[PDB]
Amino acid sequence: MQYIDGAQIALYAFWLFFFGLIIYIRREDKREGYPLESPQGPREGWPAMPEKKTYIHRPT
Amino acid sequence: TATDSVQVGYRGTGMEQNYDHGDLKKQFAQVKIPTPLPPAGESPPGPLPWQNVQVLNDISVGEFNRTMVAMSTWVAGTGNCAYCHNIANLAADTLPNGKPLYTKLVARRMLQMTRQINGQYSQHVKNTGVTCYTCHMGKPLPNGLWFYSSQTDYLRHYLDRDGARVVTRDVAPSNANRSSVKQTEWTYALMISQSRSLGVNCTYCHNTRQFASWKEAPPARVTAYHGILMLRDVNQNYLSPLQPVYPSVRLGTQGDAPKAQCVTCHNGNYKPLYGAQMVKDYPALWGRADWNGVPFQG
Amino acid sequence: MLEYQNLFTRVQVRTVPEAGIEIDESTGTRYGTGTFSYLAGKFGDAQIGPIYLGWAGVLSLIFGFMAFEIIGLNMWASVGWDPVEFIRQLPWLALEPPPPQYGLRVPPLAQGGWYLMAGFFLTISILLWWVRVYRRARALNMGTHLPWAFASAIFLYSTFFFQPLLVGSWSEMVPFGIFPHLDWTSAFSIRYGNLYYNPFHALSIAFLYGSAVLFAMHGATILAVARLGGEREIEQITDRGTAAERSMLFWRWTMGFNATMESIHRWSWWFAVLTTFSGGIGILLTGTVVDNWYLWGVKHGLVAPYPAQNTLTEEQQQLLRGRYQGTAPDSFPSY
Amino acid sequence: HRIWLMFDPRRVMVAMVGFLAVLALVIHFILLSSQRYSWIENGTLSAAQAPVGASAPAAAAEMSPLPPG
Amino acid sequence: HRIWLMFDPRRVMVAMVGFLAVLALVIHFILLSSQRYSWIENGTLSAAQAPVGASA
Amino acid sequence: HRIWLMFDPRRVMVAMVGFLAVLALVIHFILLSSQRYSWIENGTLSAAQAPVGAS
Amino acid sequence: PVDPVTGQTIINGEPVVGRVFIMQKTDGTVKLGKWQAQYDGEPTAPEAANVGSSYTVPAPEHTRRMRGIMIQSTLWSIDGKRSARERRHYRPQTTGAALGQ
Amino acid sequence: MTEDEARRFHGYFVTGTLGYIIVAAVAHFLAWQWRPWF
Amino acid sequence: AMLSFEKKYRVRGGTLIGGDLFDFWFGPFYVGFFGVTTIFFVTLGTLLCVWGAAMGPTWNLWQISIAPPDLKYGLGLAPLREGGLWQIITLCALGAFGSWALRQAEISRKLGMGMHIPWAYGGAVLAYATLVVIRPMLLGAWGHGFPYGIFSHLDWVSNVGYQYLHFHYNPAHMIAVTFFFTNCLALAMHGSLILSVTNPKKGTPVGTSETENVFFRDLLGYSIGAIGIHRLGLFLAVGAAVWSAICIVISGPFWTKGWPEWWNWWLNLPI
Ligand SMILES: CCCCCCCCCCCCCC(=O)OC[C@H](COP(=O)(O)OCC(O)COP(=O)(O)OC[C@@H](COC(=O)CCCCCCCCCCCCC)OC(=O)CCCCCCCCCCCCC)OC(=O)CCCCCCCCCCCCC
Ligand SMILES: CCCCCCCCCCCCCC(=O)OC[C@H](COP(=O)(O)OCC(O)COP(=O)(O)OC[C@@H](COC(=O)CCCCCCCCCCCCC)OC(=O)CCCCCCCCCCCCC)OC(=O)CCCCCCCCCCCCC
Ligand code: BCL
Ligand code: BCL
Ligand SMILES: CC[C@H]1c2cc3[nH]c4c(c3C)C(=O)[C@H](C(=O)OC)c4c3nc(cc4[nH]c(cc(n2)[C@@H]1C)c(C(C)=O)c4C)[C@@H](C)[C@@H]3CCC(=O)OC/C=C(\C)CCC[C@H](C)CCC[C@H](C)CCCC(C)C
Ligand SMILES: CC[C@H]1c2cc3[nH]c4c(c3C)C(=O)[C@H](C(=O)OC)c4c3nc(cc4[nH]c(cc(n2)[C@@H]1C)c(C(C)=O)c4C)[C@@H](C)[C@@H]3CCC(=O)OC/C=C(\C)CCC[C@H](C)CCC[C@H](C)CCCC(C)C
Ligand SMILES: CC(C)=CCC/C(C)=C/CC/C(C)=C/CC/C(C)=C/CC/C(C)=C/CC/C(C)=C/CC/C(C)=C/CC/C(C)=C/CC1=C(C)C(=O)c2ccccc2C1=O
Ligand SMILES: CC(C)=CCC/C(C)=C\CC/C(C)=C/CC/C(C)=C\CC/C(C)=C\CC/C(C)=C\CC/C(C)=C/CC/C(C)=C/CC1=C(C)C(=O)c2ccccc2C1=O
Ligand SMILES: COC(C)(C)C/C=C/C(C)=C/C=C/C(C)=C/C=C/C(C)=C/C=C\C=C(C)\C=C\C=C(C)\C=C\C=C(C)\C=C\CC(C)(C)OC
Ligand SMILES: CCCCCCCCCCCCO[C@@H]1O[C@H](CO)[C@@H](O[C@H]2O[C@H](CO)[C@@H](O)[C@H](O)[C@H]2O)[C@H](O)[C@H]1O
Ligand SMILES: [Fe+3]
Repeated sequence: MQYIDGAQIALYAFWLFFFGLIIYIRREDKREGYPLESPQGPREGWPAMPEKKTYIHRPT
Repeated sequence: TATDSVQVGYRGTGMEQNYDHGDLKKQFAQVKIPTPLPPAGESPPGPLPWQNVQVLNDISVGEFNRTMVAMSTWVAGTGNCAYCHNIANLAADTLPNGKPLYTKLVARRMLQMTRQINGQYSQHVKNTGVTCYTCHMGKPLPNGLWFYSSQTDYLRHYLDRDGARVVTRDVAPSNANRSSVKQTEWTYALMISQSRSLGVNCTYCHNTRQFASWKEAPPARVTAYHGILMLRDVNQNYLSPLQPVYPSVRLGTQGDAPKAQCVTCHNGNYKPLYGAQMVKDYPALWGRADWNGVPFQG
Repeated sequence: MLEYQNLFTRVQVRTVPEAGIEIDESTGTRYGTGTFSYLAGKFGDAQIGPIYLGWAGVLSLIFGFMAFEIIGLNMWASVGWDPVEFIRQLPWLALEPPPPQYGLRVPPLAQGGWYLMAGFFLTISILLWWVRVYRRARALNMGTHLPWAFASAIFLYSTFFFQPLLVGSWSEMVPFGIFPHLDWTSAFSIRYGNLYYNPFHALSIAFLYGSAVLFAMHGATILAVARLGGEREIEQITDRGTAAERSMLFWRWTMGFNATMESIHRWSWWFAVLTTFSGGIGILLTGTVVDNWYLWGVKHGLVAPYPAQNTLTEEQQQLLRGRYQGTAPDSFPSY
Repeated sequence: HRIWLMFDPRRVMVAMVGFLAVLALVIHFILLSSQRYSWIENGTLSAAQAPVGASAPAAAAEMSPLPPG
Repeated sequence: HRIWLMFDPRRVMVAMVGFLAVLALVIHFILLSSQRYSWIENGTLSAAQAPVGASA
Repeated sequence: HRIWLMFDPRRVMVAMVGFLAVLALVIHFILLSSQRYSWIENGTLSAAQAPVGAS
Repeated sequence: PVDPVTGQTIINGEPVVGRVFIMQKTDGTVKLGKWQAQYDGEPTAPEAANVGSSYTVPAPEHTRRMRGIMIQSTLWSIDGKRSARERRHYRPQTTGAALGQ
Repeated sequence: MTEDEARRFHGYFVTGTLGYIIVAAVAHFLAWQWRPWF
Repeated sequence: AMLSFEKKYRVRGGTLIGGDLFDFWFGPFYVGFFGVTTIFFVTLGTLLCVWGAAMGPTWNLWQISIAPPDLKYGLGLAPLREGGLWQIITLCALGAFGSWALRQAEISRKLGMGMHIPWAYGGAVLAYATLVVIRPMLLGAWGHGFPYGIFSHLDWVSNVGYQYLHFHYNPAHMIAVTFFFTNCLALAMHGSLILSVTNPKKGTPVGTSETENVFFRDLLGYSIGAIGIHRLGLFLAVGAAVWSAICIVISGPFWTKGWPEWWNWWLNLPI
């Protein structure tokens, strides 16, 4: 329509993608040193803890 | 080194003019205005004793000689009738051998040109007109003389080109404006030349956040536009038609008459001669019936 | 007097040059054996080792050198073949795009044909170099992260071809020249109404500044824990030591949140890639969707108000209207 | 003479030569950039013909070196 | 004086020389940039001809 | 003398040659850039015809 | 309105104690509205470009070698070398038959 | 260190300072005669 | 809360100002004397910014603009409503940035790390101080600073750039732009290299430190070290800010003409 234009639509698509990306990178930021130590118990911020990741090592 | 800054826009916008103090002082000091001639306002009520005079017809006799002394000191030098006349016959348009006096013919056409500038283009030279001294500065050849070079020379904007706008007046593209980035570069070059001709920067006539806006720009921009129109008249109807009068050493490589630009009057200053007023005391050069309420005798 | 800042290395250790991990050499091979530079070894590694060359690399070199030769020879011809003027005026010389009136049709050779040839060859060599980067990555069983970051760079580069095609003229392309390509940058911003108000231009500026911020932070952090073995990030990722722990705790105590030794490189990768991706989007949107970014900003409430600096009368508004720029005069009139 | 046991004469001589050379270059270039002592161009003038800075000056009318604010 | 047992003479001497040099250069340059004491250009003027600031 | 004990003659001579060459080049170029002493263009003029700083 | 006896400002029929001033935001600024309203008070739209119907090829001596758009204001306005100025345009040409050779 | 060289250094530093100050006084008096600032 | 390994590192000592009073943690944040000072300056500056927004004609986030004073008040504290508020906010920002750097120095002195991070942040602080303190002082008015507004400071940048006709021709601006572009390129390369080694082709083991050097030697013929890439990134990122400060401080205080004309010296070389 008139107020909506392509630049605005593309900008909001980029905002959505950027927020999803920030969520993914914050998920990766908690792969080491979690869950947190608190008197109330284990703590996980948003986004929650990811699944355990293991690497591959060459045989001896 | 101290820098003299003049604020030309709203605070915080970045619209300022910077000047180096030392060179500004040296440049201002070196200007030397000729002293105004003492007025001559007691001529007798007699007819004009002039044989060949087609411009200075509405002027008295004593003020006529006053104007002649002023013209000599502004263009050729104090006294020095030999640059435009022969001493023997001041009414003669030709040399004793037979060759026409081209300097005198040019001076006549340029008396007409100065009157036209002062009268018809007040929107540029408001209350501060021009004399012969503004362009000539005591020399026969002024500054900023230009000739035909090539098609894309931006100085043609002051002769026969028209139109420099490139910015769209809409949010969306259409066929109303199809300006190229190259045309924008041409306008950029012309405006850089204008800025250097007045010794100012882009913010003197622009809020560069939108170059097309006139309401966000200082009033000088309006004045500048009139300076374009005046030039287009001067270069088209007064300087160029003088092609057949000049000797070949005066013309360009295409054999065309010299033309004027902004730096011809301004010489790198925001106002010619820093805004010196000189023509208010020389009514023969006025194009009006009054300059500042001071009436014109006639 | 001062603590060792890990800025320069005082004692270099030499050994036999490293030939390299065994890789397939059916289409290309390594050239050189590996020399050592002492000055280079002060700041980083010292080995100017062998370089691999294969199909894509050789083809990329040939096409890129052809583009470079075309550009240089046109620059040299523009000064009348004067070597002194060639060197003196080098930053001002350019290979210029075609005239605007040809649109997308092929231009004359001396008026933009060379420009299109050089651009085509440069594009082909850049794509072949992308293929070479991908193959060098996959020959060592590495992931293809570098190919897809180079792809973002190539996307921004290719918008300088696609936007002139979308607006419909090869004249809008970037000239090959040191100063003239800066001239094009300025004129592009001016023509489309203050590219500062392009939201994707602002986005890409944010990502460029953020790349500088992130690299300063990461470099300072790793240099600050290099005394603990922090520069060996692979082992700190697969076996987290005290250097990684201290790096995490510094930033957690500083700004309240932190990354890991591995995910800080994800942050860096995405900031650098987004710099060119959002910029390419912004360029593609200019002149096709939006022709005046300042007016788009006014429409979407981006522009701060200032007091009017001038007011125009009714006759002034008619008089001050100008004319859109047209063609240059092809005659020298006599008056 | 005990000052030299306090500062290494090598360091002092290096600093002294450097400072004195920089000062000489700066003074020569300040004089060369002036109007009265631009000796390469106007050094043949007599002391009476040499430029002198302006004394206490007078004012001007409707003439400003600076554009209006 | 006991101040030399409280302050290293080398440090104090170096700091004093540096501060004095910077101060002297600053004062000389301030005078050179002024109108009344621009001695390189107007040093031959007498005390009556030297410029004086206005009463503004 | 005894300066060569306090300063290495090799280092001093290299520094002196470099400084002298730079100073000579700077002086020659300053003179070449001037109006009175642009000897390549006006070197054939007599001392009465050479340009003088205006005053 | 001002009370003609006490010289007091009256607002909606009530006098005010004090010196009444009209409130305004910082330096009299007003929020912008529609983009089409940016041209209220600005000059009307510029006229259509002047485009030559036909084109005449100039002489080589009147043609620039350098095709950069901003070369006249960025370099030539500050460059004044004689040979460099000479190399700015193409040279005049003729034919062997016209030269009688 | 032995508190005697402290006295000796104090004498040397004091006489150097005094001479520097008096030479500055002569310079200021000369400048005052040439062009007074008050 | 605390990380799994955090507890053993939270000890006493390493502060520059204060003792056991300011040696605690508020949530994840460490609070010192400079943490308290940072909070004070941040709160005062932000509240004054909100007041400047309230005084202005709009609450729109993009259009809010707190402008510096007129040039006629040169180096004096202007009236609050005519640009003095901008000056007070500038003082608050200077205090807050200095406190942030000193608090970072305290934190690094407590974990046994080097002092690199505060000095790296000092480059950005120096660039800001050049923009609002050094350059306005050399030019002689506080009104030479930039306004505090998301898009109005872009307008200031545009107008200041066009004050020198063509700001691209500033040589120091060209060097700083090169530093920024090279920094972005190097950051992309380093992130890609580390990620590709620790996340290799699926099915293959995690690569070693020799793989990085071998890859970059195969591609470019030279591979900087693991420490070398971090040194280069620090140098590039900080040099970009330093050369930015140089480029802005020479425009006006030292050069007042158009920047293109500055290249006369190159065209007038005797050769
Ligand atoms: C020249 C022109 C181009 C110009 C511009 C160019 C821009 C390029 C952008 C590239 C983005 C990815 C960058 C990257 O990391 O690349 C490395 C990787 C190569 O890795 P490798 O060599 O295979 O190495 C293997 C392994 O080491 C990879 O591990 P690494 O850590 O590197 O990657 C982690 C993987 C993990 O994947 C998963 O967990 C699976 C699920 C991933 C998400 C799938 C859905 C995504 C959205 C779909 C709709 C997306 C719609 C937009 O993760 C990644 O590689 C990426 C992680 C996510 C990144 C952020 C996503 C945010 C999404 C927000 C959405 C909005 C929410 C409101 O390259 C890849 O292509 C990986 C993916 C390969 C599988 C194919 C995926 C696409 C299949 C469908 C299309 C098929 C072809 C037509
Ligand atoms: C952008 C993304 C956002 C994102 C926002 C959302 C996410 C936020 C995430 C933040 C990090 C993770 C969460 C976390 O751990 O937070 C720390 C804390 C738990 O701390 P802790 O683990 O128990 O550790 C505390 C420990 O250090 C013990 O501290 P203690 O309790 O002894 O006292 C420390 C402080 C506070 O002192 C008190 O007396 C507290 C109670 C009174 C507070 C007010 C006192 C002032 C007078 C009244 C003012 C108020 C009168 C009305 O003592 C200090 O010395 C520390 C503070 C600094 C002191 C120096 C500065 C003085 C001048 C300050 C001037 C400005 C402040 C007034 O957690 C909580 O409080 C949980 C709830 C979340 C709190 C933040 C909520 C913010 C809502 C914002 C809404 C609007 C958003 C736009
Ligand atoms: C007056 C000038 C205008 C302006 C006009 C433009 C224009 C026009 C553009 C930018 C763009 C950008 N501008 Mg700018 N910009 C201005 C003001 C600024 C300011 C500022 C402080 O004022 C900043 C920080 C920036 C910053 C930025 C960047 C974020 C962005 C470019 C990223 C980039 O180039 O990566 C560097 C990466 C690349 C160039 C990608 C291509 C690299 C290729 C692949 C390399 C090939 C090399 C080849 C093989 C080498 C050999 C060649 C030989 C000849 C053989 N702009 C003002 C408003 N700006 C761009 C953008 O994205 O805008 C949305 C853009 O096009
Ligand atoms: C018409 C306009 C001109 C122009 C005129 C100018 C002007 C004018 C300037 C620059 C400057 C710069 N220009 Mg330029 N420039 C133009 C075109 C370009 C183009 C391009 C065409 O692509 C590019 C790449 C650039 C590039 C650049 C950079 C070299 C530099 C900006 C970075 C910088 O200073 O960082 C330095 C970093 C900082 C100043 C930031 C410091 C941050 C502080 C410490 C605060 C952080 C905390 C904050 C308050 C709060 C955080 C809160 C939490 C989030 C909760 N310019 C055009 C041609 N350019 C600028 C410069 O050099 O500045 C020094 C500058 O002023
Ligand atoms: C995330 C975005 C950033 C980025 C990323 C990026 N660029 C990349 C990569 C990545 C991830 C690569 O993998 C790739 C690479 O290999 O980097 C080392 C590349 C690359 N980025 C490059 C440059 C580059 N990147 C830039 C920008 C950026 N790249 C962004 C900031 C820019 C800018 C700012 O404009 C430039 C100029 C290249 C170094 C490289 C791609 C190389 C390529 O495609 O080469 C093709 C080959 C040729 C053109 C051959 C040319 C030959 C010579 C240049 C000419 C002949 C010389 C002659 C032999 C001698 C000299 C002359 C004689 C007369 C003396
Ligand atoms: C080497 C120089 C580069 C760099 C590096 C760098 N930045 C750094 C660091 C480093 C090494 C940090 O460690 C430090 C940090 O802790 O990051 C998480 C920081 C940091 N770089 C930041 C931002 C930043 N850096 C920038 C630039 C750069 N930083 C350079 C390119 C920019 C640009 C270009 O604009 C920005 C916006 C912060 C995220 C952070 C510093 C945090 C800080 O100082 O916090 C204290 C202040 C607050 C919490 C709030 C503000 C308090 C003020 C009183 C409010 C008033 C502000 C004022 C009105 C300005 C408004 C400006 C308008 C234009 C909007
Ligand atoms: C010798 C030689 C060659 C030298 C050449 C060098 C040259 C020429 C340089 C230029 C010289 C000139 C003229 C430049 C000027 C430089 C200046 C002005 C120097 C400043 C000196 C300096 C060290 C900077 C800042 C000083 C500091 C760090 C101050 C801190 C003082 C202190 C410890 C007290 C704490 C109180 C503070 C900091 C106030 C803020 C504050 C306040 C005000 C509260 O009310 C409050 C209440 C409750 C909680 C917190 C706070 C709080 O944080
Ligand atoms: C008391 C006191 C103040 C003292 C402290 C010291 C002071 C004063 C502070 C610092 C000031 C100083 C000394 C600064 C001067 C620094 C100097 C001398 C200059 C250095 C200049 C320099 C090193 C080069 C210039 C850089 C330029 C212009 C171009 C860069 C080009 C470029 C892209 C290079 C990258 C090189 C390559 C091939 C890298 C790829 C590469 C990457 C990207 C990896 O991630 C990686 C990881 C692990 C293994 C291999 C690699 C690897 O090699
Ligand atoms: C010794 O001297 C010689 C001559 C032998 C060698 C010297 C060479 C020298 C000195 C060379 C100097 C080169 C310089 C200084 C180059 C400067 C380059 C710069 C600064 C370039 C900057 C930007 C240019 C850009 C972004 C150009 C982009 C171009 C594109 C995307 C073009 C694409 C074109 C295509 C795809 C064309 C396709 C062909 C079609 C399909 C249209 O065919 C009809
Ligand atoms: C092509 C020309 C050459 C281009 C390359 C030039 C390389 C050298 C310039 C980049 C490095 C300059 O080196 C610079 O040194 C100064 C000292 O002057 C350091 O110090 C500077 O910043 C710090 C940071 O707070 C301030 O405290 C300090 O007062 C300031 O001088 C900088 O942190 C460092 O970046
Ligand atoms: Fe790293």
